[PDB]
Amino acid sequence: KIRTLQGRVVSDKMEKSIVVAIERFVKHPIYGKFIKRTTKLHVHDENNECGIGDVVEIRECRPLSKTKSWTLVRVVEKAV
Amino acid sequence: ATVNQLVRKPRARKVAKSNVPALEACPQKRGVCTRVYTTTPKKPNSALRKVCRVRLTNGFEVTSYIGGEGHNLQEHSVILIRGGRVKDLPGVRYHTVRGALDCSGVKDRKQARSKYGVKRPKA
Amino acid sequence: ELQEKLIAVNRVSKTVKGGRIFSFTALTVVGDGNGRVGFGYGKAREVPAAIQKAMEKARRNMINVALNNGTLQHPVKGVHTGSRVFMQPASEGTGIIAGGAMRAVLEVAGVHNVLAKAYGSTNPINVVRATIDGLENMNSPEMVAAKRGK
Amino acid sequence: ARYLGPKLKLSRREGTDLFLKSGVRAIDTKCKIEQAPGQHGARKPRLSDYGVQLREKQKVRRIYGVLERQFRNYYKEAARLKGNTGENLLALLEGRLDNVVYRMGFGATRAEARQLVSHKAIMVNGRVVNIASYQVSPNDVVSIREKAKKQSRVKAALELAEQREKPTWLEVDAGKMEGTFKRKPERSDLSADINEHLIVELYSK
Amino acid sequence: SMQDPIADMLTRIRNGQAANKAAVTMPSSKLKVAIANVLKEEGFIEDFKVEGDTKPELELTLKYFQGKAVVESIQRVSRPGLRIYKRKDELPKVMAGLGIAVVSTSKGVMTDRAARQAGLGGEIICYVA
RNA sequence: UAGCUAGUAGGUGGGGUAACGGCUCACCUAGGCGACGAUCCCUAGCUGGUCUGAGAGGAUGACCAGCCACACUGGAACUG
RNA sequence: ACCCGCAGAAGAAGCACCGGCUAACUCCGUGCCAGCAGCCGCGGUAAUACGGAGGGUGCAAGCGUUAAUCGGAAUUACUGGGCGUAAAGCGCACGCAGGCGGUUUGUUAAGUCAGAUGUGAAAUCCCCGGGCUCAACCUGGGAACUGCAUCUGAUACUGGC
RNA sequence: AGGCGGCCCCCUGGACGAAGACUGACGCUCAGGUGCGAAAGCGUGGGGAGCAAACAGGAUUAGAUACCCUGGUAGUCCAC
RNA sequence: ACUAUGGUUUUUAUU
Repeated sequence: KIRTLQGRVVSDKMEKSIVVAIERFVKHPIYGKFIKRTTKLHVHDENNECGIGDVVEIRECRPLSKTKSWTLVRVVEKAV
Repeated sequence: ATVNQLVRKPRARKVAKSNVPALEACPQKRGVCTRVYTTTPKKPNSALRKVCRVRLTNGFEVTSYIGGEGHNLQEHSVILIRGGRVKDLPGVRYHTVRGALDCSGVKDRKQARSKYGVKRPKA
Repeated sequence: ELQEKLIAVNRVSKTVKGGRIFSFTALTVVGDGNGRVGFGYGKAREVPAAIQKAMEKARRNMINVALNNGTLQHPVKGVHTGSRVFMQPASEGTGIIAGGAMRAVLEVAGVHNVLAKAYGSTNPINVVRATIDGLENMNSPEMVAAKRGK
Repeated sequence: ARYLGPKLKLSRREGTDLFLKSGVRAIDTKCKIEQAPGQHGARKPRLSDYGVQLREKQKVRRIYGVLERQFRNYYKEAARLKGNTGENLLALLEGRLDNVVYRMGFGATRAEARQLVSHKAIMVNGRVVNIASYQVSPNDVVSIREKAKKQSRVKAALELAEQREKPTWLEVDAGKMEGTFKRKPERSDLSADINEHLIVELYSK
Repeated sequence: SMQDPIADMLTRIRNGQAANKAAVTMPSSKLKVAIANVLKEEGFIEDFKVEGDTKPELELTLKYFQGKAVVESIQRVSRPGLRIYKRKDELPKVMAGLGIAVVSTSKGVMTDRAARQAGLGGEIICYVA
């Protein structure tokens, strides 16, 4: 069992890389209402098949590349 | 505030800052003194008042109050200055110390002998 | 037991021909020592006569409060025109606390375990009328055990 | 810290006797009481109503010889016991070593008992104690050192304590110079001049 | 159109008794019906009824007695913007025992009594007195 | 402090490193950042703790149990 | 460190307040002049307010004074302020995104709640066995750390589809 | 919304009802944005009956700087 | 079609 985060693709313009916006819905550090604060992350993808507007699941390693440690483990749903 | 407010702009504190800033958070400092002046009685309060121009150790030049009967203060005396307001004068925030240096004591004093410079100067 | 208190003796300006003339107002609380509260106010040109005209009214009307196990049950609010008073059950003797426009109203009713806040208003003659509202807003459980089903 | 000023003048301000510095020089005859306090202190009252609750508080302090910060400490240390906190304040001031050494008759006055304590003459449970503010419990043994067991001032105070009416919550023997508590002080044998209604609510403005 | 259906339910109940009305009506939901169930089952309302299939609508019959007002304070505490939760050790007291509390738990809408007898905590639905 | 990057942004074969990463060379690519504030720049060590209120919060990180980073002022790393 | 003894009253006190608020007071000087300092306000002849007295009142190897700062301060206010005249409704509009979103089946189980397993050293707040006379302080037993992580369940209400 | 009034002909946004028919959450507020002018003033030309800042002509008054009183430019008006 | 210029300070609160 692995602990994995989900998000939406925001760029795919790289033959081995994507950019993802994580579905991070959290309570504010000093206020009580839950808010969207979606992390924009650089993620490894060696199938190069998913594109902008897709829904994805990610796992953490290991540092993989420059300032990157997360990789694609499931394409959850296609655009639109 | 609503459940959506203060989220983008959190509440930011208003700072008041020092009333006696020329002393730089110290209680008392030396001042050389250059000029002595007198001022007008304030409407119903029938007495004339005395003040001086004093440069401090840190280079600030401020208006110092002179309380008590009698004064020997002049140009380059080198005397001790304190924080002390006078609510009968416009903007008077600084006061003089009698118990130190060139300064003569207050005349006719015999009570409250720890203040007012009642102890004789050295010669 | 039986408490009997003077809350405030105050001056009035009373501007007249020749400038001003001497005049005073007084506020007192008496009730029946337990379970009933009663208050009075009076005005005179001397303090002992203003206190008389307050005390001569302090039994004229009484307000009954329902208690169980010697005191009141829950935190409670009460209001008057231009005044609000809120009360919270706290420590007996060590939780009193509050001035006569609040505490003395409960002392003459047999309550010594409750603290109070006005959150604004301070004029004793208008604050006391908002404390006297909360005693009729507080609900004691014994005589209301048939007001809903089951 | 301490108080060292005159002790009779405290009665002039209270208008009654505090029973400070007891001796036949200040009993039944020539005592005067009040008359003319200070130089102008008897012209016109005034006093107002805060002076009454201050002077009651100061009467407790001056009887037991205790200072403002220690009297604030006894007001914290005292318990309400479903009644009044000031009642247990008077019980802690009865159970402090210099008042206990006074009740047991080793010194004829509360200050004579304090002088014996600070000058290293007094023992608790077989060891020397010089703290007059020490709190005593049931079965704590109060006794005296041999070079003070000889002292005529202590013998005369114990010889006066058998010619005055006795505190019955404690046991003492002058032949050995040793005593203990056997019960707490009982308010149905002990009496006071202090109004308990003005010491119930303190340090709350 | 409707931004808080339960603020309308609570306003329709609280003010309906102050309008001295026999019954009040609204679009029906399995949340409104579960709130009406515990209000009937703890004796604060007299009946609740639903009619319709494609437009289901709720009618609440208000409870009356010899005195004045059967519902005296009906406070939601927890709202869809800012929710308020309670835990087993601290399940709430209402008006020092004059009232009771309602919670959604992990099972359904119930009293703080029925929650503490299963060991459950959760979101506040209402405090009723 | 509204437009800003271009070893900046992602790869391929080697170098270096205890290992990791443009830390780095040669070649391929045209990407990257921004209302959840990129550009740009003044102050400031960090915790266990310490003060304060009943709490939220605000003030304080010197007391000694561990860490930081400096060593005339700057640079290099060597030895281990 | 500490103890056991011994002459000899011997070697050991000042400082601030006392008009009203505020418990401790009115005589002599000054004469709206000079001096004052928490605030209201004091003083032109009888000044309890200035300066001094004699007498009180209060602290005491300390007395009075002071800087920054927490509380009270709901005084940058989720907790917990305010918006017709007080400080403030965007001069008036259309609007996406964001926020909120009628009613229902099925699903995911993040948010929430219930339960395991790990952990927050020592000193210090709290209770307590010891040490020293009180106690600072120093030890020995109890004890607190809502969390985060590896795991287990519930489907009410939202989020997700 | 500051604004819109003697009376025609031709185009036009929005409010409101009676009975029927489709969409099937379509509502509702709006950061930033892009929009709507009353008067005064302006840019570019046209126009000028009455009135009228500025200004001149005479009194009033200590002065007259204003009231009084005749003229009169900017403006009042138009397409923009 | 009417006038510039005469400053400034004050009291009852006790039983």
